Amino acid sequence: TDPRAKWVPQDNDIQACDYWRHCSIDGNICDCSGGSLTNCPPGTKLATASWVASCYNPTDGQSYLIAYRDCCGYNVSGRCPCLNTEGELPVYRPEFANDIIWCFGAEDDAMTYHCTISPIVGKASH
Amino acid sequence: TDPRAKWVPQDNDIQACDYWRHCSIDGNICDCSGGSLTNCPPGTKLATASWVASCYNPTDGQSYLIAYRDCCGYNVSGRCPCLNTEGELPVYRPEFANDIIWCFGAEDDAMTYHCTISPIVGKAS
Amino acid sequence: ADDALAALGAQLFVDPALSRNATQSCATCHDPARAFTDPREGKAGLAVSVGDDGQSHGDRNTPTLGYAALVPAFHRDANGKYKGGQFWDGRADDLKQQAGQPMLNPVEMAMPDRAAVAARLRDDPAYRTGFEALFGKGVLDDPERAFDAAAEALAAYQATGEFSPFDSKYDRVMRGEEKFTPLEEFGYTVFITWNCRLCHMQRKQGVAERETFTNFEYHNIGLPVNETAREASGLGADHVDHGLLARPGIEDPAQSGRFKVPSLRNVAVTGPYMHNGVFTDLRTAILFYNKYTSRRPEAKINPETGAPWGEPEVARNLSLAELQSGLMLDDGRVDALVAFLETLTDRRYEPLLE
Amino acid sequence: ADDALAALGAQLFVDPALSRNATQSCATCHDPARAFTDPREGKAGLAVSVGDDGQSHGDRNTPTLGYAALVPAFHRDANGKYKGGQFWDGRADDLKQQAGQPMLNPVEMAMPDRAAVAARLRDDPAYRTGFEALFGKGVLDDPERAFDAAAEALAAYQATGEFSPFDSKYDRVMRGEEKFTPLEEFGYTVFITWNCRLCHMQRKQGVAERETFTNFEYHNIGLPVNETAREASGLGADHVDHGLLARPGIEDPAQSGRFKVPSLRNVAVTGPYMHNGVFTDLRTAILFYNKYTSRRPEAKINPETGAPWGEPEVARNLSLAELQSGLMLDDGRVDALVAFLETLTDRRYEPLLE
Amino acid sequence: QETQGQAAARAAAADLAAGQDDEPRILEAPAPDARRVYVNDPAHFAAVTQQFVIDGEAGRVIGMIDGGFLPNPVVADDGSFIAHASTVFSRIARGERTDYVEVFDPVTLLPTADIELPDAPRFLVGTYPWMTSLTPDGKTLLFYQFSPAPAVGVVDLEGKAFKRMLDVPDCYHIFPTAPDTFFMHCRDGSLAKVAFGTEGTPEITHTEVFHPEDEFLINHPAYSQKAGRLVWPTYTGKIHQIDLSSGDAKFLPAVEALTEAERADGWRPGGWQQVAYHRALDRIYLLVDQRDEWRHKTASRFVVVLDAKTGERLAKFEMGHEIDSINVSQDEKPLLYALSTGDKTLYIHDAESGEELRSVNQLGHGPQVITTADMG
Amino acid sequence: QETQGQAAARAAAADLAAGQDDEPRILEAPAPDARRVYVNDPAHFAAVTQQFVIDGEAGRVIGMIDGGFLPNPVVADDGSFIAHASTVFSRIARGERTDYVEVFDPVTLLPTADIELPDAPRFLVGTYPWMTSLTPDGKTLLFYQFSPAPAVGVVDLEGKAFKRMLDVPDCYHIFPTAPDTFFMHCRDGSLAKVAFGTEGTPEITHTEVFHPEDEFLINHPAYSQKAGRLVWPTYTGKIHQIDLSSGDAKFLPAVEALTEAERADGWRPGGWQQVAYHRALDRIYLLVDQRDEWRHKTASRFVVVLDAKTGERLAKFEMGHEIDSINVSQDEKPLLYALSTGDKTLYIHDAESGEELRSVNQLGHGPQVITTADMG
Ligand code: HEC
Ligand code: HEC
Ligand code: HEC
Ligand code: HEC
Ligand SMILES: [Ca+2]
Ligand SMILES: [Ca+2]
Ligand code: NA
Ligand code: NA
Ligand code: NA
Ligand code: NA
Repeated sequence: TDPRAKWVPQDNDIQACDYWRHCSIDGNICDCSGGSLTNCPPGTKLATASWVASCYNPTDGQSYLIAYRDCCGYNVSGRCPCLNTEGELPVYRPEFANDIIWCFGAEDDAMTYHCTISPIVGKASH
Repeated sequence: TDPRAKWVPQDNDIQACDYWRHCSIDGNICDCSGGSLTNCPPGTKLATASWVASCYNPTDGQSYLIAYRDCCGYNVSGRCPCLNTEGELPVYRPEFANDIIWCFGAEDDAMTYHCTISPIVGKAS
Repeated sequence: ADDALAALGAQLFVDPALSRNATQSCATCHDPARAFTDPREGKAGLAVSVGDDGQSHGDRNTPTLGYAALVPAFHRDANGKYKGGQFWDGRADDLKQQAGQPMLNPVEMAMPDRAAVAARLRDDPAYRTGFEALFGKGVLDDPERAFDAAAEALAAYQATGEFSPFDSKYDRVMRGEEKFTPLEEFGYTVFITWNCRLCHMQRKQGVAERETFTNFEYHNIGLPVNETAREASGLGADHVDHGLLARPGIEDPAQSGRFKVPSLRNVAVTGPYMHNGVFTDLRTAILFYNKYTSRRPEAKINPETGAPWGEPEVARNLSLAELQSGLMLDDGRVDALVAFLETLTDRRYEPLLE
Repeated sequence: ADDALAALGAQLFVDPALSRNATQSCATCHDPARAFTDPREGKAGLAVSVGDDGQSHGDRNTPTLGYAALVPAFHRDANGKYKGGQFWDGRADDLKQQAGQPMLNPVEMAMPDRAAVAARLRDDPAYRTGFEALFGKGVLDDPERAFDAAAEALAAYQATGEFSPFDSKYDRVMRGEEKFTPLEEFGYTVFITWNCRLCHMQRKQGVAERETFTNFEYHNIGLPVNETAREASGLGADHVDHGLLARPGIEDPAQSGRFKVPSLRNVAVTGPYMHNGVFTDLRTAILFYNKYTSRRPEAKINPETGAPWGEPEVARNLSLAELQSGLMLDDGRVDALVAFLETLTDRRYEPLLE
Repeated sequence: QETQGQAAARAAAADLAAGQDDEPRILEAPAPDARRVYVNDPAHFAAVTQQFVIDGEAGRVIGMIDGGFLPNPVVADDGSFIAHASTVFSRIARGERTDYVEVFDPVTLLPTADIELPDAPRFLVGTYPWMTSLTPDGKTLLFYQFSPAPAVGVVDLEGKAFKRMLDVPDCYHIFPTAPDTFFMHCRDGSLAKVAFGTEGTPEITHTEVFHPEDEFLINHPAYSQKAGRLVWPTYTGKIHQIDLSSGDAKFLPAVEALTEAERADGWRPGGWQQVAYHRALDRIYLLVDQRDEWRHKTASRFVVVLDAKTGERLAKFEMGHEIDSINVSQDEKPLLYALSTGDKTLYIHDAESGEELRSVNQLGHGPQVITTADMG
Repeated sequence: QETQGQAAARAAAADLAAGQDDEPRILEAPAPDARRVYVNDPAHFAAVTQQFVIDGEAGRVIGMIDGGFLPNPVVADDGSFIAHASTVFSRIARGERTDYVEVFDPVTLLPTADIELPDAPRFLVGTYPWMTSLTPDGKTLLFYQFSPAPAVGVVDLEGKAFKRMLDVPDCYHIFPTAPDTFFMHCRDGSLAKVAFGTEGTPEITHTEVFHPEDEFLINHPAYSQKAGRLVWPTYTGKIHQIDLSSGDAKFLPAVEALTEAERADGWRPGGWQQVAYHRALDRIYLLVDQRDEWRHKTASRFVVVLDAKTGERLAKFEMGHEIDSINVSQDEKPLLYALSTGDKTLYIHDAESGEELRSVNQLGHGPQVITTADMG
């Protein structure tokens, strides 16, 4: 893979960094440490905060907002690490910024990063 | 390269895992994180415990007792990891056993492993 | 029958002969010109509505009927969460069970009983015709049948496209007909990433075919009593509105103080806000949420009064996991949310946005 | 000088005419049959020695002269550590500076002054011949010169192979001539991996040429007063033996309580042990180190007394960094250290090992 | 042949297409079963470490547990809990040390106990499974102390409290046989039986010396607590077997994992967990390769399988990777687990054919220790 | 030719032959100088992390410092100390959080202060140098807080105590210009000047807006406190230069770091620390490559150099590796540091010719941040 080429999404393998919902993920895919595409691994705490991105779904042609909520309270999983930045903006536009640990709202005030989930939260307005 | 072949010591580079004095080292060579062959990096604490091995010096054809000492109180350096086991014996012969963290005696009760030094303490006989 | 039944409901909806003194119809409190809410000023401003006797005030704010027909019938989901129903406390199962209640409520339309209602229906030759062609001969002579039929017709009218047109700017944008302004788009983004989406979107994940900006769940967000409204309703200084727990058959004390999450469609034009009409301005309703997150002193003060928000009417069962998000909305994000929420106004109420 | 000079020292060394009452020579306290240490029992056992007057006891134990010639002259190294010298407190710079002191010490050989010493030398025709051949005619008529010459000869004698023969089992094994027993081999291994090697080896690293199992440094290992020897010395119950700090010109309070690391050569035959002879048995000397490492009850108890070791005479400047090694010697390792230390006995003393 | 990621992509697409909602939440691991396998990563002496919980049947990570410096994992054989003895410091690898035991629920992985061990008593060594051990009832955890002297600490998991340190002789490892008794291997070449009450010195009995002093017994013997079987290879692949089932040690005839000719041609065991033992089949698995005699911690590429009663060779597997540790599931038709520290990968083989079935990669920095429960 | 390890073997062998003794001890790092460079490894969000102290002239690691979760390193410009703001937890990555600042001696690397920050106030983010900053007199450390709202904490390094949090507007990053003043970049496109040299409320003033809402200013601008120069690239390689030397902000014309033909042919900056600034030479260096518009955090293989004063291009170097971050030494004939996160290697280059001189590999797990002192 040319790292500088335009990123190309697929809808056939959620553990790969070009899976379409991971278009602005930073960290690790939760499905690789005992969570799933939209659930956290046992023992971790699910944040309510997230960064978002509009990600195109090559299965149906639609663009969906994905809320990258973190699973927190564990050291980083080290499995399936990915970093994509489709639409990703600097820190002063934090809703689109993905270097921030989005662990706010997690139970037990957990704030360490373990992995990110990729749920759809609505339709893109663009 | 062949990990199972008999280890061949050299006397030309102390940062390589086949340097003659590292014949029973386990961990990381301190010269690679700011120490030297026989000194610890700044900020770490030099232990007084050691495990010992008889290491052959290819330069003079003599064997020397290397009493390995750990530099302690820092997370593992991650630079120049090596594991050799020339004459290394299991844990019930602790003086020749190298999976033990030999940090005893280190200042400030430091017991985390950072790297190992390779000083000579005697001729083997 | 479908069109016809809804047509009968349309007539009943605006007919003040369904009130004891004949001064009020559904449309009096649920005025079509105001997104089906009550424009009339009472002793507590617009917070609660006055009934047909001209004196009795309710204790809760009159909600829009717009999009009410999208709410599921009342039930408990597999996670033990109540959802759906009608009234702010869910105590009616659906629109049909709700519809007869204001007719018989002495603080609203105030008809003494079902037989009184049937008698008014029978007075009108047009009702005889219209009810009998839908429900059979003599339906109006049987008070139980007449009242059940009137409720059915009103429920059917409320299920028509008129009440739920899906033609707000939000909808046009999502159909790709136009774009949000930058401020609106930023408000949509905030609304979606911040804690509002835990409560004010239909689904936990995925997308809704007919989104109405509520998950139909019951939450206690820890509002104070609206003092002027509570004084006007006459319920007494020692009254507590227990919300969902007041539904008969609900016994779990953990439901005390929880109210149905309202749809945010037409919110910009249906002030004042919350179950008791306590906040007049949309921006105040949004700012109330910072009391759970902000550390600035101003966050503890209701900007409409200059006093602290007030102790919660029911200080237990608050939805803290959702409300204590760890993040405070700055004034720019509050501006953005107001802009985004104004895009949920049906086309016919756009001119009201001033 | 060389050969003839040491032969003159040899005669002086065994001559009781250098003591006031002619009862004692160097060899009386440094008896060559007992590795140059004192087999005589005064009022405190073998801990301290009795002078020529038959009554005066010292306050320190008489050390071996074997291998003393390998000690560097007293100096401060660049790392701030004092090293070398003679006596347990280093107060003599070297053997030559040491040699005259017992002759004039009233608690030892008790000659009144240099003049009285020279008069004794003059009395013996063999000394007139031998001193004059080496130092010139009339040397013995000049008490300053006669005294200095006697010291020179004594130091030269002590630097001969007789005193430092390097023919112990350890030396033979290092030459490849035989092997340690398994127990001696284990002891050697412990010695070189445990804290002993930090003080009782010549070098910090590398290979020593003529190892004598001391780094010549000064340490306070926290020994208690030897009560019976201290009573016998008459120095008084309030006395404190400050070790190196007592050397003239040392003023640094950090040196209080520190003593020269003794060579462990011949240690198995030169009991009792330590600067004050407090422990009779070699096993006890080794067990002393466990007081700093073992938490067991028995580690606090001197096995020779059944009572706690006692507070240090000087409870400051202890070498805790070396002594608090985190590991205790079990009986197996103590047994092995004894076997190892016995291999440091010169060949001529091997018969004393039982 | 469809991967787990591919299957999950189709399920997620089907839910999206169907309009199926589902609440993002914290998953539970599936119930413990015979094919669950735990891989611990001591991470080449890093101050913090990880353990991976794996469904060996699916080849899928089902959970993880964080640990401190060189922690010792244990797994209840009945599946009811897992636990570890761990070490942390107040400033990463410096400052005040705290040693402690955590017990976790094997489904939520939440800690159900956190039991401080006073005076930083753990032995910090490259991880040996039998340096910390559960009693057969699961109520007591015993851990080894080396400094200042060999000792064994007793931790009451039921009462959630550290009890006391036991004085033992110059011995190593801990093989429990009852609520109050365990065995150790001693420097002198005997085993020591240690029986302890609520107070006092333990009753200590030694067996006969069962090995010469120049025969070297590896740091990773296999021990089946339910069989009472201790399987102890030497550096040359001679295997000692000790039957603790009666309550006392009985030595079984020695067997050789390699032939005389193979040993003469350089064959020796090597790795980390070099030996596994299947209880129901009464079978020994040993990692072996050709190597110089002092390369005994290097990986090996072959596994020999032998009948524990007769010493007959049943199979010799070419593993097709550099394997450091092996273990097996304890069910019928077991899996043979083969962990590569260098690849950071667990390879999952059919124990009967030796065929590689599936693998789980990205297991930390230097994974070394495989543990399974014996649930049968 | 001769490597550091070879020269050290030659010396050791010489000491051995000659019988030269030496005492095993803790070394001191050599005195801070202009060629010392620090590399911080955020370790792709691991709970513990490392910083490497390197002699850029020898290409040698001279020391290390441990840190906790996503620490923010700072280096006093005069070489007198270094410090970080760091975060630890009572059980690895879970349990009670403690945030703290440590100050270290730059030769012994021993901590000389450890100052707890109450209520776990640090912002946890991929590491941005100007999210924690020293005042020019070295007496104060300022750190950013994001939750519940943008805020800035003040730590007194001289009195070794946390002082207070400053409420600020919706702004980001911290560029101190005086003992009592710093600037931040606000969402609205202005800068905010914050004068805080009192226990009372700070005086906050905004500059004019200096960029439009569709230009995106990167997270890693270069700031020279001694020059008062803030060099702020956008995603397209437009460079905003802000002169803060009068104590107030003066905005220079924004120049394009990439040529007209380069921008037409897909060139854009990209990586982590994408920009460096040499004060004495008044030169700007920017990491660029051909890439899609949304691959802005990927490595780049070229560095363009331009005269900050005239905007003239001076050089374009082909770096020969995948480079994420760059910086320069501040002395006369500087080094250009080029850090690869993927190789975990620092490439050390001659800044004038761009030629690779030497490299330092094995720098942790995902090293990202280079810092140097401006000692001149
Ligand atoms: C005097 C004013 C008034 C009149 C007349 C009135 N309503 Fe209401 N309406 C209310 C108030 C107040 C509520 C909130 C009551 C509560 O939650 O207890 C309400 C709630 C409802 C709801 C529940 C909607 C929701 O979101 O929970 C429906 C449906 C409804 N009205 C329909 C009707 C119909 C149909 C009529 C005529 C038969 C009618 N209303 C007459 C004041 C009135
Ligand atoms: C925890 C669930 C929950 C969260 C989170 C939440 N809300 Fe609400 N919202 C409610 C409920 C329940 C009500 C009605 C409360 C009542 O009247 O008792 C409400 C009422 C409102 C109203 C008044 C509607 C009306 O018709 O009176 C507005 C406006 C509103 N919410 C906006 C928001 C915004 C914007 C956010 C994000 C800052 C938000 N809410 C977060 C549950 C929530
Ligand atoms: C009455 C006993 C006695 C006599 C006689 C005596 N010594 Fe000593 N010797 C000692 C004692 C006691 C010490 C230790 C004194 C001290 O450290 O302060 C000592 C120490 C020494 C030392 C220092 C050795 C070392 O390791 O520190 C030398 C050298 C020495 N004696 C040589 C001599 C010579 C030569 C003579 C004859 C001139 C002599 N001794 C006579 C008791 C005696
Ligand atoms: C910190 C330095 C240091 C360490 C470590 C040390 N020693 Fe010593 N040792 C001394 C000093 C100093 C003396 C003399 C102390 C005194 O008498 O005041 C001594 C005395 C002895 C003696 C008595 C010798 C004599 O002639 O009286 C023996 C035996 C001995 N040590 C053995 C050991 C053994 C075995 C070990 C390791 C277990 C050991 N030492 C560790 C410094 C040390
Ligand atoms: Ca309202
Ligand atoms: Ca003695
Ligand atoms: Na009011
Ligand atoms: Na009820
Ligand atoms: Na005595
Ligand atoms: Na003095």
